[PDB]
Amino acid sequence: ENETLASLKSEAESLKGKLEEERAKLHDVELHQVAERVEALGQFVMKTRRTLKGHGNKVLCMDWCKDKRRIVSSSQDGKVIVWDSFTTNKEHAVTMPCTWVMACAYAPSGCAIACGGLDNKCSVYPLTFDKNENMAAKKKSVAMHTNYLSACSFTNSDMQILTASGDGTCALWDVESGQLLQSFHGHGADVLCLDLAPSETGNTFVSGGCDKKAMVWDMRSGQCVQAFETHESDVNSVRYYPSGDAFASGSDDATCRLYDLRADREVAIYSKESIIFGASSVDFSLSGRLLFAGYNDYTINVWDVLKGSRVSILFGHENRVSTLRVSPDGTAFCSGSWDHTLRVWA
Amino acid sequence: SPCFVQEDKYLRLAIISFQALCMLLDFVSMLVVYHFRKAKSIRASGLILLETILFGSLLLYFPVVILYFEPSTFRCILLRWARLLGFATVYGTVTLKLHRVLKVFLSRTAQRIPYMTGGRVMRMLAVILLVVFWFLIGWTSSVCQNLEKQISLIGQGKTSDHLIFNMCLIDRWDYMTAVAEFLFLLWGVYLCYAVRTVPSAFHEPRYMAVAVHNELIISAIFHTIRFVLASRLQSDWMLMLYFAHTHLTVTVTIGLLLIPKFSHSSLDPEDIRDELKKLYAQLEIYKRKKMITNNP
Amino acid sequence: SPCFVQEDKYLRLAIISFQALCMLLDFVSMLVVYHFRKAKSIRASGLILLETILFGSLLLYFPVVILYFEPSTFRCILLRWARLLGFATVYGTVTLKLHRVLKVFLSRTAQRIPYMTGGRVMRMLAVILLVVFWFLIGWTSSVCQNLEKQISLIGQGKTSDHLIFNMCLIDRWDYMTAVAEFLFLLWGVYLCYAVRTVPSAFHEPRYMAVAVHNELIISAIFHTIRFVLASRLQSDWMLMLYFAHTHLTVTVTIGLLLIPKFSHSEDIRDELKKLYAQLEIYKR
Amino acid sequence: SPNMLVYRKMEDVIARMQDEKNGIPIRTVKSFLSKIPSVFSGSDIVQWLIKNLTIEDPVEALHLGTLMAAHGYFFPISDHVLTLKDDGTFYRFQTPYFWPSNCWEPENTDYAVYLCKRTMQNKARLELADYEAESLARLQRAFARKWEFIFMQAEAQAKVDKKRDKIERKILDSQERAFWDVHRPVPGCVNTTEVDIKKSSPPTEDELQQQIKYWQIQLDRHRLKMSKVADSLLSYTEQYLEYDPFLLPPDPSNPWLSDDTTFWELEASKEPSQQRVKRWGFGMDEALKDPVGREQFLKFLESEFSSENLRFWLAVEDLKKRPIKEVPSRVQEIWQEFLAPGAPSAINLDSKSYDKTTQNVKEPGRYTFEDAQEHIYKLMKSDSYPRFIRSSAYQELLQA
Ligand SMILES: CC(C)CCC[C@@H](C)[C@@H]1CC[C@H]2[C@@H]3CC=C4C[C@@H](O)CC[C@]4(C)[C@H]3CC[C@@]21C
Ligand SMILES: CC(C)CCC[C@@H](C)[C@@H]1CC[C@H]2[C@H]3CC=C4C[C@@H](O)CC[C@]4(C)[C@H]3CC[C@@]21C
Ligand SMILES: CC(C)CCC[C@@H](C)[C@H]1CC[C@H]2[C@@H]3CC=C4C[C@@H](O)CC[C@]4(C)[C@H]3CC[C@]12C
Ligand SMILES: CC(C)CCC[C@@H](C)[C@H]1CC[C@H]2[C@@H]3CC=C4C[C@@H](O)CC[C@]4(C)[C@H]3CC[C@]12C
Ligand SMILES: CC(C)CCC[C@@H](C)[C@H]1CC[C@H]2[C@@H]3CC=C4C[C@@H](O)CC[C@]4(C)[C@H]3CC[C@]12C
Ligand SMILES: CC(C)CCC[C@@H](C)[C@H]1CC[C@H]2[C@@H]3CC=C4C[C@@H](O)CC[C@]4(C)[C@H]3CC[C@]12C
Ligand SMILES: CC(C)CCC[C@@H](C)[C@H]1CC[C@H]2[C@@H]3CC=C4C[C@@H](O)CC[C@]4(C)[C@H]3CC[C@]12C
Ligand SMILES: CC(C)CCC[C@@H](C)[C@H]1CC[C@H]2[C@@H]3CC=C4C[C@@H](O)CC[C@]4(C)[C@H]3CC[C@]12C
Ligand SMILES: CC(C)CCC[C@@H](C)[C@H]1CC[C@H]2[C@@H]3CC=C4C[C@@H](O)CC[C@]4(C)[C@H]3CC[C@]12C
Ligand SMILES: CC(C)CCC[C@@H](C)[C@H]1CC[C@H]2[C@@H]3CC=C4C[C@@H](O)CC[C@]4(C)[C@H]3CC[C@]12C
Ligand SMILES: CC(C)CCC[C@@H](C)[C@H]1CC[C@H]2[C@@H]3CC=C4C[C@@H](O)CC[C@]4(C)[C@H]3CC[C@]12C
Ligand SMILES: CC(C)CCC[C@@H](C)[C@H]1CC[C@H]2[C@@H]3CC=C4C[C@@H](O)CC[C@]4(C)[C@H]3CC[C@]12C
Ligand SMILES: CC(C)CCC[C@@H](C)[C@H]1CC[C@H]2[C@@H]3CC=C4C[C@@H](O)CC[C@]4(C)[C@H]3CC[C@]12C
Ligand SMILES: CC(C)CCC[C@@H](C)[C@H]1CC[C@H]2[C@@H]3CC=C4C[C@@H](O)CC[C@]4(C)[C@H]3CC[C@]12C
Ligand SMILES: CC(C)CCC[C@@H](C)[C@H]1CC[C@H]2[C@@H]3CC=C4C[C@@H](O)CC[C@]4(C)[C@H]3CC[C@]12C
Ligand SMILES: CC(C)CCC[C@@H](C)[C@H]1CC[C@H]2[C@@H]3CC=C4C[C@@H](O)CC[C@]4(C)[C@H]3CC[C@]12C
Ligand SMILES: CC(C)CCC[C@@H](C)[C@H]1CC[C@H]2[C@@H]3CC=C4C[C@@H](O)CC[C@]4(C)[C@H]3CC[C@]12C
Ligand SMILES: CC(C)CCC[C@@H](C)[C@H]1CC[C@H]2[C@H]3CC=C4C[C@@H](O)CC[C@]4(C)[C@H]3CC[C@]12C
Repeated sequence: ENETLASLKSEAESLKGKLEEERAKLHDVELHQVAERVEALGQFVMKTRRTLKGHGNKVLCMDWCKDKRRIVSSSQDGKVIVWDSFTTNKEHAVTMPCTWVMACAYAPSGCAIACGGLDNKCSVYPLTFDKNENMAAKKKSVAMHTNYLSACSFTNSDMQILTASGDGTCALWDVESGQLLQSFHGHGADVLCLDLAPSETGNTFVSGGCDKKAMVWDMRSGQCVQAFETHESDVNSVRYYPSGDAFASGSDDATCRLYDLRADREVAIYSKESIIFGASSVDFSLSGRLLFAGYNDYTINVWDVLKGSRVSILFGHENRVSTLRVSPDGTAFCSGSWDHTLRVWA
Repeated sequence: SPCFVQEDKYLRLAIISFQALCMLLDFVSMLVVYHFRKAKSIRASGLILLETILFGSLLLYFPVVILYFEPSTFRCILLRWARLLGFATVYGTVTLKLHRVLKVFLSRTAQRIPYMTGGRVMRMLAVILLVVFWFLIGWTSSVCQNLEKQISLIGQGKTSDHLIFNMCLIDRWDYMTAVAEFLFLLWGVYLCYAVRTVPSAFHEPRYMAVAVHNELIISAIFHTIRFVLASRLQSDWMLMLYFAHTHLTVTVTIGLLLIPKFSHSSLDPEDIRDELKKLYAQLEIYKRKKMITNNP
Repeated sequence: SPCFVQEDKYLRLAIISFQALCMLLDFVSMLVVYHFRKAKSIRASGLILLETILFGSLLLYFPVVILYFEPSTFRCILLRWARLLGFATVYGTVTLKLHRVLKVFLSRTAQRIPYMTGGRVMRMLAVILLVVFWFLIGWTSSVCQNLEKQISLIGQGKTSDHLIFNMCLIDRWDYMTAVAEFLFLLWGVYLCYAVRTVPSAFHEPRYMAVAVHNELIISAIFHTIRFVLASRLQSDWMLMLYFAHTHLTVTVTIGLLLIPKFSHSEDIRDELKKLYAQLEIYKR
Repeated sequence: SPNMLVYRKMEDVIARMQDEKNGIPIRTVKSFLSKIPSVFSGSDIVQWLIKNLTIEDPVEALHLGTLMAAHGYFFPISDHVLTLKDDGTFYRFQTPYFWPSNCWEPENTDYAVYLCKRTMQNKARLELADYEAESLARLQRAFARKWEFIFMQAEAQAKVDKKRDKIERKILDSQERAFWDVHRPVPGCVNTTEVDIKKSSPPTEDELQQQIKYWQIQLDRHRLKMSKVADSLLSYTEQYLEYDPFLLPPDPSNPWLSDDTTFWELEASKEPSQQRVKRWGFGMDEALKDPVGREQFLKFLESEFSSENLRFWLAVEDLKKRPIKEVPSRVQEIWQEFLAPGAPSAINLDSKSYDKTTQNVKEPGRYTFEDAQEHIYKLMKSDSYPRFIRSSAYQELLQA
């Protein structure tokens, strides 16, 4: 039996070594050393254009609208506000019976919002143009987990919402009936973020967990097709490259990395000596040329995706930066904070 | 004749009549504090300690009533008995009371409450009124022998040639009871340099600290003017300088301390004494030189 | 024609011969106390509070050695400067040192003794001495504004037959200065009736309360004699009085404050465990 | 250990500050009034950081410095608001015992002991701060019965500290006010000790066959060369440079730069612009993304009498956008109309694709015709869509 065990060990070693030698032969050039042909960029003068106030505590998450003007944000004390960014007018409000409302998303049709937090439930609020509206009567519970809700987002339609919680499971629900459709397992620790694939035809999504892994799932069946592990600590946020063939992640070791799907390996690392505070949210420009990152040292950094050199640093916040999203048209990005404020940059 | 300086009768009666009102609205307010006697503010600073400021200010309105009636002896002596005896009983008890609001807070880390209202703030006022009272007896007894020989204590001054008037002389003992009233208030400035932090309920330790900062500034001017621009001056201009000082210094004080109080709101304790030094000994060696990089 | 009485030898320089010896032995006592500085006797009182009584006592010796010479308008001002700047420092840290040994005893019925020390007693001798300069500064100016007038601060007095004497006059500010010396020691008498039973190691409250009490009967007769019996006087009966009042007053005092220092002699139980718990990690 | 990663990288910098050969020198200063021992100027650090860390921007160096100070590593000698200022102010390090990485969380029975110690020291002035005295009154109200023991410990610590040196008694007493200032901050300053609530919480042969099937999966997966992968990224990025508002301004102007709202109206209009039409031909996916593109593409096919395939294509996602309650009826309607035999809109499928959907129609679901979805998608991307580009209607709209 020991001879057979040794033979199996030798076969496993041979298969492994075959894998590394295939990776070595496929690895020939580097992204920066091949994109050096690309001309360098000039100077950027991005400045604050609006400043949204009214929250009574820390601001935890936000999401843009499909009309490129409206914004929905969430706070610690359970208050959800739907703003009008271009003119700075509050349009709706609701106080949710929990604290630490972590996740909020905005429906593509602009008729519903989603929210959740420590109550381990995700709720969907219809939107109407009534006077003295009471959305608490229309509030509908959809998802139920055994741990806090971390991040949720509607799919390409208005009937299904994804869910990520601290129990290490991601689930797909139906908003109208509350019936679960598919459950995803494979994280041994908490799940902190997720993002749908940019391609509407592509039925996949990515999720990053506390176990230092980014995990790509299949919506039809439920088992992952890829797995990455190169971070030194928690993975705080992930996002797809607009081409749909790559995704970047921002982890707590103060680095943002850009993985690849065809190459099955990372192709860049964005880090600097003067930066020692961990990232918290990333997003891409419209063309994928810039990777915005909102750090915990109160600042915002912008990186050249192709080259790897920083282009600008934007001060202004007086506490941590909790979130960062780029508007659908690609003209401006907003960034919440723990200083009770949101600022729209452009 | 026309050898005398002329005087007014309307611009002069409008001073002895406007001050006969501030001397009646200072005696009426002494029967308002007694009739009430029970409030969250009037019980803090006791009546025995507050009503001696509304009676000590009643002696600070006299130096102008005498300065109108006529000049003579007994009206030039009475003008100094009622400025030093009305200064040591007003700003001498807004300084022993700004001294109590420091030594009742350090006594809340224990249980003694040493300074009683009329026990340690009014028994320390009988010592201030004993140095100011021994001096006045000595001064009025040495200018009574000198009036026999040559000095009449009332002189004359001349302005615009043929215009004469009678004034009250300023002797060399008046330059010294203006430095004694300025050094003494420097104690009331330090005493409010150490109470800027003590938590107070009605902020009284702060409305009495601007009545002291007022006088160290606004009364060092009235004395300098009265000592330089004195020989020439006038008879109706001196009456205004006094009236412009006994309404801008003492009236602002009985208003800074009266209306804000009506409107604006065995072996067991032995061994523990040793072990508690062991904790501060073991804890001390961790920071003392253990890789502190400052001490070495 | 006798008008000025001449006399010397037997009385005049005999007084200043011995009066220059007390001031000579007063300085060596300021170099003997400092050299020892460690005996338990003078460690109890304090060195600073013992060097200001052996220094302020020199000033009380001057009123005899400036009365020896002829009167002047400058030697009649130092006579009232070295009598109040010396009485307020000798019997100003004796009444205060006798106040510290009363308010510490009152802290024996209570607890938490702070033991105010020669920094506290010397912060209270700078306020008693601040009032004295304010008066003395304000008094020489007063007798400097009438120097342009009569009352020349220097007088003349005659006797029965024909003999005149060039003496120094008595002001009405001297009747009031001799009362401030009598109402100030009435406070020190009360400070020895409330310490009458308080125990002490060297019995200083006793050899010192015989000082603030002796210099209240004998220094109240000298002042009364100097005032009432002042018209006649002489230029030799002055020295016989100042000499006979200074050595019975300021020599007895620095004898009693110097010789005796050399010649004779519930949930507590619960809280203990929490203290022990932090002490159990500390001991390991 | 939530913050331990960043605490282990500020400490590495501190060790580099303290080095004797190439670090910040420590000096004793005296300016005609008193002697201040062992301090360094505020401008010493800011000039140091720009050199060793290569922080070109001077605001960035001052922002990095003030975060180190605010966390409790070096502090202003005579202030209660920890910060870093580029002037001559004197700062001083913190002892490694009080470092925040030592897991400190003091109670309120230990703050009062420190707070009562200050009143005993210099009992003629009561030197404190406005907020400190307010806390002292509050703590005595609560800790009433046991106040004796808090005051009793304050006496012992005071007399023990009295018997020390003078230079040491000042340094070791400032580094106990830079510890309670970090842990009990002055009102109006962010509390850096707060933390997020998410982060405050057999035979050996069977293992081999799991590993064997684990390795073959990676071998099964197809990979490309980094030369080809890099080309795809750069080609895609360079293809949209003219479309990025951040790197080439819009027409007429950015609504967030010049308050010109017309930009959104033009894009949302029913008449596509010249830039819009060019983006149409980049790929068939881009055309289908635009709702106007869907109509124009369908309009050409119905004129060509070959739109039966598009009608099947759009029908599948409409089922997926439909709530589950109506899927069993929706799947049969698509079944009969398009791929059932004799359908009015009959279409052709591969045998393998038809077999899977034939056995799956019995169990309705949102993903029933996914294989047919891919099969139709591929053929449009090769033949139908390129024909639309060659169609005269495409170039006529291109030029206007
Ligand atoms: C009135 C003028 C002429 C003489 C002043 C002497 C007396 C009468 C004055 C008037 C008011 C008196 C005080 C009134 C009240 C008290 C409280 C008592 O528990 C002790 C005595 C004490 C502190 C008195 C001390 C002496 C005092 C200050
Ligand atoms: C003319 C003479 C007698 C008086 C001159 C001394 C003046 C300036 C006064 C009188 C009382 C004095 C002392 C009392 C008060 C203090 C505060 C204490 O914390 C330190 C000593 C200090 C500072 C002393 C020095 C100077 C002082 C404030
Ligand atoms: C200038 C100096 C010497 C004069 C001193 C007189 C002062 C101390 C005297 C005279 C009038 C007295 C007041 C007369 C009226 C009252 C109201 C009574 O219910 C309690 C006593 C009280 C509050 C007295 C307090 C002391 C007082 C103010
Ligand atoms: C106004 C307040 C302070 C009342 C205090 C009483 C004082 C001012 C009064 C009471 C009695 C008065 C004395 C009465 C009579 C004479 C004789 C006169 O030829 C000179 C003044 C002299 C010696 C007065 C001086 C002032 C005096 C002492
Ligand atoms: C104001 C001046 C001129 C008057 C002089 C009298 C004053 C200084 C004297 C006379 C009698 C003294 C009182 C006699 C007895 C006591 C009892 C006790 O409680 C201690 C102080 C106290 C209350 C004394 C305080 C001071 C006192 C009132
Ligand atoms: C106890 C304190 C406050 C007051 C001191 C007592 C006063 C009232 C006494 C003590 C000394 C006295 C003076 C001593 C001698 C004379 C000379 C005589 O030809 C006229 C009266 C006169 C001028 C006395 C007036 C009253 C007097 C000033
Ligand atoms: C009302 C009393 C008890 C308290 C106030 C004392 C003052 C006002 C009094 C008390 C004794 C008085 C003195 C008594 C005797 C004389 C001698 C006389 O030839 C001139 C006035 C003179 C010098 C008096 C001046 C005023 C005086 C000092
Ligand atoms: C410079 C000389 C001539 C006089 C100047 C007066 C000023 C500077 C002095 C004289 C008396 C002094 C006070 C005497 C005693 C104390 C008590 C001490 O614990 C704090 C300071 C304090 C309160 C002093 C502050 C300063 C002071 C008011
Ligand atoms: C701190 C303040 C209150 C101190 C007050 C003292 C001031 C005002 C005193 C001190 C010296 C004084 C001067 C001394 C001498 C003379 C000559 C005489 O013809 C009067 C004016 C004049 C020129 C005085 C004016 C007032 C004066 C300047
Ligand atoms: C006759 C004129 C010139 C003098 C009168 C001044 C007095 C009566 C007035 C004038 C300015 C007034 C003060 C103005 C400001 C404040 C601060 C606020 O808390 C209201 C009360 C208070 C504290 C007032 C109290 C009364 C006051 C001191
Ligand atoms: C105003 C005048 C009269 C006050 C008397 C002078 C004082 C300030 C001086 C004179 C000599 C001085 C002393 C000289 C030497 C020493 C010995 C030293 O080990 C302690 C201080 C001490 C004891 C000094 C204390 C202050 C002192 C007593
Ligand atoms: C020595 C003489 C000639 C110089 C002038 C006298 C004045 C300036 C001196 C003499 C005695 C001195 C005091 C002696 C002792 C102390 C106690 C301590 O707290 C320091 C200040 C203080 C309170 C001194 C202040 C200044 C002081 C009052
Ligand atoms: C600080 C305390 C002890 C008070 C002492 C004040 C001294 C330093 C000051 C205050 C007022 C001053 C006097 C004011 C006016 C005059 C009149 C002038 O013709 C000669 C100088 C003389 C006499 C000044 C001498 C110095 C003086 C006496
Ligand atoms: C240094 C202190 C302790 C004592 C000295 C006191 C000083 C400040 C004062 C007291 C008496 C004052 C003198 C009194 C009067 C005159 C006459 C005048 O025509 C010129 C100034 C002159 C000569 C003064 C000069 C300053 C003076 C000497
Ligand atoms: C000038 C001469 C005649 C006066 C001297 C008087 C002598 C003989 C007497 C008068 C009063 C006496 C003192 C009265 C009270 C006390 C307090 C007691 O606990 C000890 C003895 C002591 C300190 C006495 C000592 C001797 C004493 C001072
Ligand atoms: C024990 C203390 C109070 C001593 C103070 C004594 C003073 C206040 C008093 C007591 C007796 C008084 C004397 C009694 C009689 C005479 C004789 C006369 O021809 C001139 C005044 C004169 C000389 C008086 C002057 C002042 C005097 C000396
Ligand atoms: C010139 C004359 C009048 C004065 C000189 C007398 C002085 C120096 C002498 C004479 C008698 C002496 C005292 C006699 C007896 C004792 C008792 C002993 O337990 C301590 C010393 C003490 C207290 C002596 C102190 C010094 C003393 C008072
Ligand atoms: C001559 C100049 C200074 C202005 C004339 C008015 C003076 C006498 C008055 C007007 C306003 C007053 C106050 C202004 C502000 C404050 C409030 C508090 O912090 C303490 C008192 C203090 C500092 C006062 C100082 C004295 C003051 C400046």
